[PDB]
Amino acid sequence: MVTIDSPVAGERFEAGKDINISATVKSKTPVSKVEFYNGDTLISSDTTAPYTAKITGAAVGAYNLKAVAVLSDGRRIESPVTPVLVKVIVKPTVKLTAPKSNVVAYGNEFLKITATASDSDGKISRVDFLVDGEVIGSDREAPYEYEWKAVEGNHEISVIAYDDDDAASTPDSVKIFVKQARLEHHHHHH
Ligand SMILES: [Ca+2]
Ligand SMILES: [Ca+2]
Ligand SMILES: [Ca+2]
Ligand SMILES: [Ca+2]
Ligand SMILES: [Cl-]
Repeated sequence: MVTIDSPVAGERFEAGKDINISATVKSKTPVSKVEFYNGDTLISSDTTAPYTAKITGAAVGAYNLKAVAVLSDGRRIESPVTPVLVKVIVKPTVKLTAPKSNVVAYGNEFLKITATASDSDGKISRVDFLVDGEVIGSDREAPYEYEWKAVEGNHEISVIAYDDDDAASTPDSVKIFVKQARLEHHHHHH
């Protein structure tokens, strides 16, 4: 059989970048060459393992990639189509809605982090929640929320959204201070 190893079906690329194509051949007969196609159009052919091709500066649109091994006895075997997409990529945006920088929090108490996320061209796949740069949880469904067991001291809470192209937003962050659990005092309210 002949397999296209990369890219994988359904992969999305950015307009103007390159698509590099790799094929593996399994056959009892030695391979003369592997031809690489986009639809019916020959990209290029490769007489040597590893079998590679490259579409340089790919324009937007669908690419229907196939590899064909030409074997030493004249036979041809072919991969299935690997269909990929080249598009304009537009990163999502994220906004941290809680906590605020002046949050009153204590060590060991759970503190709810919340965010909104938007993608202008596509959709949000998930929001990741981070504390001092470390992912503590993800939420795949709006509303975006995570309950963090608070850790005493100064911490930076951030969120990063990921879209359906796996493009990440820039992070949105807040700096907070978490008090020692022993310093929780009465505070009047109504
Ligand atoms: Ca080669
Ligand atoms: Ca997007
Ligand atoms: Ca949720
Ligand atoms: Ca903000
Ligand atoms: Cl503490």
